[PDB]
Amino acid sequence: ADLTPKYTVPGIEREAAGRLIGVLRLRLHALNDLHLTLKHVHWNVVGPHFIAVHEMIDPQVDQVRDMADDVAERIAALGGVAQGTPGALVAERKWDDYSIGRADAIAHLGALDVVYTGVVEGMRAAVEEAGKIDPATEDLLIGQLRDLEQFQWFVRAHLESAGGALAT
Amino acid sequence: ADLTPKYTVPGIEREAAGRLIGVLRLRLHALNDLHLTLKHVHWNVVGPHFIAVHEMIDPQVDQVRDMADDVAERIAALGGVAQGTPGALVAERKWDDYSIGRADAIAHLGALDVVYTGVVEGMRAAVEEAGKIDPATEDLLIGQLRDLEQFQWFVRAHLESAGGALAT
Amino acid sequence: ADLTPKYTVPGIEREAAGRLIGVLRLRLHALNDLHLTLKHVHWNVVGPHFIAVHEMIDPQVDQVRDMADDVAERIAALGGVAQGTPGALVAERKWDDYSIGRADAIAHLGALDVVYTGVVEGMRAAVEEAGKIDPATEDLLIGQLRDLEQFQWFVRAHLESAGGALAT
Amino acid sequence: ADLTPKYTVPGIEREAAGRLIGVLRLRLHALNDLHLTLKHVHWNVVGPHFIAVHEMIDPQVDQVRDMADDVAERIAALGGVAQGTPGALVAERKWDDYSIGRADAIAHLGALDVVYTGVVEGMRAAVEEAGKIDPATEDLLIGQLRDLEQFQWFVRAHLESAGGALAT
Amino acid sequence: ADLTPKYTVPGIEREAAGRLIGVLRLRLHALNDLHLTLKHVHWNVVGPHFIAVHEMIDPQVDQVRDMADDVAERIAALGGVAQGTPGALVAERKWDDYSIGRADAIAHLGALDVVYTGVVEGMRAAVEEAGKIDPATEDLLIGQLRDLEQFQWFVRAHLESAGGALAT
Amino acid sequence: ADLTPKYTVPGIEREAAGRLIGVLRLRLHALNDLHLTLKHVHWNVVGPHFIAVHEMIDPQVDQVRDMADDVAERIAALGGVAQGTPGALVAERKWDDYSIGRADAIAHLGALDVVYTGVVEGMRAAVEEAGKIDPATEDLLIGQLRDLEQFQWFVRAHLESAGGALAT
Amino acid sequence: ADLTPKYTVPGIEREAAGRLIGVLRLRLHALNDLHLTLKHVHWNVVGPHFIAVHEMIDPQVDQVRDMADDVAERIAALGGVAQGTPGALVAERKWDDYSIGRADAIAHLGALDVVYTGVVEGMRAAVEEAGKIDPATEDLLIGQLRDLEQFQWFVRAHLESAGGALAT
Amino acid sequence: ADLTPKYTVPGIEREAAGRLIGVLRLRLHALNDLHLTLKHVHWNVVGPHFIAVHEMIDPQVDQVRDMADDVAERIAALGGVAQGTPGALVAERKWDDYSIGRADAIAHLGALDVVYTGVVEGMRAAVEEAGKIDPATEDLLIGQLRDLEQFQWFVRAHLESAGGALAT
Amino acid sequence: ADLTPKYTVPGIEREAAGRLIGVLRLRLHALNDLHLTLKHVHWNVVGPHFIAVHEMIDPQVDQVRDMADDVAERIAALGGVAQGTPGALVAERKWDDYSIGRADAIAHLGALDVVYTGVVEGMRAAVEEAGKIDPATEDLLIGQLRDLEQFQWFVRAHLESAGGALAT
Amino acid sequence: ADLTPKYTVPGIEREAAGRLIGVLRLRLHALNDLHLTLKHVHWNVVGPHFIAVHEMIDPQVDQVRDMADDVAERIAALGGVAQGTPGALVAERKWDDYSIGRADAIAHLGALDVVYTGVVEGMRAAVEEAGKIDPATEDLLIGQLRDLEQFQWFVRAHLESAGGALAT
Amino acid sequence: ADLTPKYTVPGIEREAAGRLIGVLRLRLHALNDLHLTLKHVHWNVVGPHFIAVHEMIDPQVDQVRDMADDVAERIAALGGVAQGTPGALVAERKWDDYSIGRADAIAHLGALDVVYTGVVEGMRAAVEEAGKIDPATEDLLIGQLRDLEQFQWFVRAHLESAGGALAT
Amino acid sequence: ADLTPKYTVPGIEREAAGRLIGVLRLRLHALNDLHLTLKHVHWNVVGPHFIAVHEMIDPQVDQVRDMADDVAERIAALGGVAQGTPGALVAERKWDDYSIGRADAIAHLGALDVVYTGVVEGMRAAVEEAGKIDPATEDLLIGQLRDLEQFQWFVRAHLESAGGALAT
Repeated sequence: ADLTPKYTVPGIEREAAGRLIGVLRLRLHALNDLHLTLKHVHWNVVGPHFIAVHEMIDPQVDQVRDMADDVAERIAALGGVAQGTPGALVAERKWDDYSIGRADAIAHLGALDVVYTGVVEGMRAAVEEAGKIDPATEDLLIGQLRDLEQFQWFVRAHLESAGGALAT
Repeated sequence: ADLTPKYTVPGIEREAAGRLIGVLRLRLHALNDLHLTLKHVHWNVVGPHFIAVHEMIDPQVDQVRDMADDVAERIAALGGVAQGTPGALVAERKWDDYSIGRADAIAHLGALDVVYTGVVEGMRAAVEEAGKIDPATEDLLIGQLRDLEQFQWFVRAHLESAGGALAT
Repeated sequence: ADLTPKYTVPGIEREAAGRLIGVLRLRLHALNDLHLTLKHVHWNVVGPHFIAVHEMIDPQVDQVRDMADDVAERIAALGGVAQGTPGALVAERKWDDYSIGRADAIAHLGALDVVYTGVVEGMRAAVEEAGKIDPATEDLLIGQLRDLEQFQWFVRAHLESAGGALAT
Repeated sequence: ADLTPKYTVPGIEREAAGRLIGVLRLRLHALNDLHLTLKHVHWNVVGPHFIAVHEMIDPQVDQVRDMADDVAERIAALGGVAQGTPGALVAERKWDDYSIGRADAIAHLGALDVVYTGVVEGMRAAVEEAGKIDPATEDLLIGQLRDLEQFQWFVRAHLESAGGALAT
Repeated sequence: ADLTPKYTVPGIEREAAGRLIGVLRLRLHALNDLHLTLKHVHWNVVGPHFIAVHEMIDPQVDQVRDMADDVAERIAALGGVAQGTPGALVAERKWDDYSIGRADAIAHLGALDVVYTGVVEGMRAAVEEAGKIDPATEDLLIGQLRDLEQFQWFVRAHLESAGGALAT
Repeated sequence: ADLTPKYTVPGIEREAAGRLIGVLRLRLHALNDLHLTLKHVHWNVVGPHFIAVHEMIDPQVDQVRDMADDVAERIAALGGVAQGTPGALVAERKWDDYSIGRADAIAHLGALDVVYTGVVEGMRAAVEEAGKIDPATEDLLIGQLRDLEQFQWFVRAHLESAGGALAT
Repeated sequence: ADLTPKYTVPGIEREAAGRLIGVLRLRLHALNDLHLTLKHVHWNVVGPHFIAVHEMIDPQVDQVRDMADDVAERIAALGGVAQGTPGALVAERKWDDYSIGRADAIAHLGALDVVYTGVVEGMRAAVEEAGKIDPATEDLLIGQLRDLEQFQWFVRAHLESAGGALAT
Repeated sequence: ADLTPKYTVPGIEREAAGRLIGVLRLRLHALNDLHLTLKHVHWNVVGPHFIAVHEMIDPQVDQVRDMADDVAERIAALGGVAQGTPGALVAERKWDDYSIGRADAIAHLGALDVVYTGVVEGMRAAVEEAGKIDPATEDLLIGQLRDLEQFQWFVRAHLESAGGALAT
Repeated sequence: ADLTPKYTVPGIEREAAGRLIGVLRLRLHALNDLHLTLKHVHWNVVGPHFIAVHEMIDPQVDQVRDMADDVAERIAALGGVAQGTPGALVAERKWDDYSIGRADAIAHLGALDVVYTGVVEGMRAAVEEAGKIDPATEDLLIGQLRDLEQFQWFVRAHLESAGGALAT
Repeated sequence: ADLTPKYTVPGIEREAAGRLIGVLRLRLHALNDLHLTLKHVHWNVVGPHFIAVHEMIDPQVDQVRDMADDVAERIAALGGVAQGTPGALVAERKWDDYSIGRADAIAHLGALDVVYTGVVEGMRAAVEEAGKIDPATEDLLIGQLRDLEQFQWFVRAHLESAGGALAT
Repeated sequence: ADLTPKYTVPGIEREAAGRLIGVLRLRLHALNDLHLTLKHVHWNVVGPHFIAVHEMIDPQVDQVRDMADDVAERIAALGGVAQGTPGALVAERKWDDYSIGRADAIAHLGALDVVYTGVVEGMRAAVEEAGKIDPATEDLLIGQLRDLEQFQWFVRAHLESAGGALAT
Repeated sequence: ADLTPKYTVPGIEREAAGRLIGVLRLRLHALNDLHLTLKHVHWNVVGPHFIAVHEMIDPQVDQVRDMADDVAERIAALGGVAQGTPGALVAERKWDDYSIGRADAIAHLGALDVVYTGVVEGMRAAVEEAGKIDPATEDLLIGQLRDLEQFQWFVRAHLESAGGALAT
């Protein structure tokens, strides 16, 4: 439970850095589960929109792996251990595996819209906790939050009507 | 008048997103009018500083078109319509056409200094409204605001005396 | 009404250059309204063909902005003022705003097919006027005309049946 | 009928190289007919999946032209003549012209799935013959075989159901 | 015989576009037979000028494949079917297969000089027909014609005496 | 247990492809657990060899993610589902989580040497099974196997004595 | 006087090609004298606009050297000798040396405006002669003519008043 | 003492901009002293970790020079003088010269850890002052602050034990 | 004589790895002697085919140095010492120095054809030994073997008659 | 005073290397003060030549930082300490701070002309001392000397009359 | 006759700089006549070595134009006028026009060998004069001299026998 | 013994060029033995500094191969034979094979420090001989000498104490 480090970034108290490390450790499991899950969707989409969807996920895979790197190294700068192994991720995460195997591209985009709502709400909660402890970490998380919301918009636009309502 | 959307980014209430969409819709007209107006200046500057000024505007044209893209796609992620047609821009804008045709480069930089003061003050007002609704949109607008102020500094430096006063 | 310049390109009479400047000034409003309108479509397309259409417009936006630059600088070389501000564009243009807001990608491609027929016919009329005044301007416009017709073909191919007929 | 060369790669008997040259001469007609046929599909696909399919074929055109180059130069290193003219291809091939003209993108992907099954089975037969004569040629053909099967998977994924069955 | 399309480029009558489609369909067979034939020469040249000739053909292969792409897509924009399969090419062409197998590089350049005279004269005839129907297609063909004549000059320069006469 | 697909690559029987899919599904969990574990080591190495080790893992992370992509897409071409989610990986894997948190770089290289021996032996077993079913899949796995053994050599070289013995 | 070649481009009569060779031989002296003269200006401009002018000439030097290459190789394809030595240029040219040594940048731009009027009028005369003999050569010269006129516009813009009149 | 400018960025009062100019003038001396000091360390590190440390500083030198450029130009946009000369830096700074000459790489990393704690605490103090005056300057400084803390983490990781404690 | 290592790649017995190390140690002397000998030819070719031959060897020098690197590092991964010094190469090699000094390009290509037959036969013998010990090493050597045979084909093509016979 | 090192470059006596180290230590302070001073000018130039001057300094900043790196590493190879901290630079230098704050671009170029005369004369004196001790160091300094004189020429050209006299 | 400048590079007396300006003015005519003459050869070589020779001259054209730029700008830094117009070149040069029009590639290489002997001897004489006046100019000319001699070696190697004698 | 050539670079007497050829022939054996020996070290370094040392040698391998190319081609321009075969190198060299097989990275850097002292002293002796015969060759060797001494400094820095003394 106690992640207070032995040293942290100058200007931050160790006990406050331990609670920021705990916030970022769960956000790192979320980002690692999200890029594993985006590659799963990339491999297992079918149907007449295959190539478009398959190609559209690949730059988001790369962007999310970059976000996970930068959260992990911020954990390490704050004096903590960035836990990246999948047994830890599955033991500590607060959401279930993505549940779609092979499916049409539009069905996967519906399920990925729900994945991204969980991730965006987790990041928004983490921004608010980080803003009370360290503005440099808060700033890193706010830029990531906006990029994740914009890729959820590309997913949602495929499900959206001319009148601006979402199917899935 | 009412731009409340049917869905918006997770974590934001729809009525608050409608008023952020309205703020960003006017900032998008300002950014589109600004890159049209920078190309107009680029084409219609003359006199002995032509090539320097002509070349100096071109990367700002590109940067401002990128800013307009990112405001437009943030409107769409918030559930709104990014209106990009010039009849709408002219109907909804709260400033007049840039009024200089062919002129010396230093005369155009004087008039563009006034254009950028309007744009910078509009963006600063929009930062303050967005900061009450969504920190991710506020962050996007603050980085744009600083870039626009820095390009206004390149315009102003041409008009500035050794004692640090501005001509135009 | 009278756009006869004080100097023009060697070998061209000033009064003939004024009427070529008038032809190119309207073609420049058309090209500026077209790249504003292509970005509007890019931002406001939805439905299951979103990413494909959204991505397909972006290189045409860039190509049309390049065409507008080269018409504007040819106006300036002919001794005229390339008017690039949106109030002038809306005051002088001979067509209405693009009328589609958010819509499915296939609906926008129908409406953009009609936009491009207006632009292609305007450019073909301008080629024929320029060919009587200056072959160098005629040549610039003919290459632009073919590129615009080829991008209208990519729009039309989405609307076309196996038997070679167009829906919209 | 007899393609025994006057010299061949060190370590290979000339009569065995002549029969490998005959195997590779037909595989070269197949690869040349396939990249001509992929460009034909690229030009003549229509309907709402146009741009995605049109763009997806282009890197496979390039990859298949590279495969044909490398089979041809291996024929020449083995002491034979790589016949690349279309009258020879049509006289010696053991399959018919691709039979689809203009058609929807999904209809062309159905017919291209059948083209690729012929090509993949021809390459697998050629791998087994080359493996008895020269492991260096067998290795070249096995890497090509896998790349062709992976591009047939991109074609098939467009035709595949969520339960993993193929339409066409 | 009748290739009148159901739609064509704005400003062109359908019956005139059908006869331009027929002109460009044969020019596309010529360009496809030429890049197949240039690769054949590339693979089957021998003797002490091998590497120079072999390397010199490769950028012309790429340039001619680009010319075929642009004629094909202009056929499709004019409302026609760009026929790219080799059985159609051999059935409809008005010239014979290139007749040289393995040969010295200078012998192949002699035979390729004759191939290019046929192609250049076919393109010049097509420029004159296109100029009566559509200046945009005429312009595309004139630039291709000059590039093909310049690569025939590189072939001819190898066969030319100090006094400016051609051997083959 | 039964992964026989409804279609597979031409030339392969479906029941044999199901058992190859099962072999590759476990090799894909191994490659995904390995690149998650390499990033974990990258973030959590300390001590005087930090930067060298930290930098040396990064191209292997990229190479292993590429290997996982190519195994996954080969599963999909063979007619199977490439399972990429971490709950499935942890449920189906036949090895335990990497057990080192923060540690000196040389301690992590000792533990990663043991990880790579498991991965290399799993890949060598999979090469031998694939070689009985499909040479194209066997070839993909043999190239991956050699690359993984070469990166294990870079890990082992740090642990090796001048006399060629390994510490850890 | 007589430059009729022994061979020329297919489709052109030799006597007509000799007179086109004579037209292009003088246009090649003009383009070679122009890029020598642009480098002379680049080296010998002074005063407070030095760096801007000095930098602005360099891409035009490169563009004009490219124009000279393409006229020379078109002379050679037409069967003639592209004479590139400076004693021939000075013996055959119909204009005098550029007469400005070291001078302020604005004085050199005045004198270069007069150089470019001679070059543009020579090219326009050559376009009209080439259009009667060969459309492929006419097309090459028209694109060069427009590029030269656009760089003369950059020179003239430095000399131009807000009312659109030229000083020098 | 009084740095109130004659003009400043729109929306900021001049007296408040003078105190922000004073904050940023000292942060600019700190960033210039830091990149001079990083190059000093790069040149004067020795011992068995030489190349790793020497190479690791070079991208941070480049990043810190970029940070100094952007603080300086923000001073100039706010209406102030960015003082970059070393006599001013040494007269106005509030810290002493870096005191290590030639030394082992690990000794220099100990001393650079102390340099970076001073710089990070100075930047955090400047973020808090800028946040009361102008959010655009505050945002620039927060991103710089995080990058400096992350490079201090790379320095500290070399000094850190497996249990997460720092030596120097 | 005994090169059995203390450790080797997982899955390979040490005594079998020692005999593979001995096979690869001689193949590494052959590849190092070959790239030294290709540079010798590059420097010492003369006569009218100089530039073509001189340029054609340079990418093969680079490719052969890459082959030597990859054999050496495979020796090291198998637990052996990759001996790269020239006294060892000359003591252990089973062929004589290349014997041509300055000579015409065609004479050097004759002698290099004989060098490559020795190298290709040595590599084919090594493929067959490696295939009994380790498929990963066998695969590396088979790809190298084919590349070396293809560059011997470029050498032989210069010596080959139209009827497909070799001079030297 | 005594900088004789414990080792130096082979072939140089230690006492002679100590006096070369002293020469290069002062040339390194001069080059570091010059690139700090060029950035100061870049930030603090104003008036109608701003952008041209501002842009023209930036590649010289980069070139001078490269010169300082190469002098510093030559000091270290000669066995000395390259002192890079600003307190040492200000204590040991033999010239005063650059004295211009904000000023017009032409005023700064006058003062920078005087800075460069000091630097060029210091480098010429150092070339003559190095030529008596070590030709490799002399060669490095002569190339730097010429580059510095050429950038002083770009500064002086802005101040020079048509008759070749300098203002400032 | 008298080229003493009004200012020159620091450390050089004006009268000595005038005589160095005269040396470099003639070396600049030689380098400009040489790159005009290399392009002439490039355009007018024929026969079976055409492409090799034609391609081999092009990088030397670029290198010689760079040498002329750097001599010209060194003249300007020394206070002189770099005369670049062809009437001056022909009036002041001390050699005749290159005398070969269209000719076989080997005949042109013979004549270019004689051109380069004149240029190399002129540069060697200029190195010796510059070494008495200014080591920075001497150094620039020595590097150019070696590059010109190495390109003369590529020309001579085409004319050289196996016994090391030159034909032409 | 006698290497007087039949022709040499203009301005050099043949007998003096023969003795420069002999000097450069031995410097070429030294540079070829050095890049073979650097690759040997790269492959056979072990222990905890492996990756840093292994990576640090690779750009020096490339730089030394470039130095050998440029000495060889200067031998050929001087009229001599650049002998590149390893039997000649071992017969003519005046030093022994590098004697370290597998060893820790720091042991190899000790032995490579001694190799580089031999090479640097050989190059310094060759500079002094070349300076009496030809300044262009002397200049090439002086730049190589400095680069080799700087890479010996990177080797020595790993062996150096804080007080500036070398271990090995």
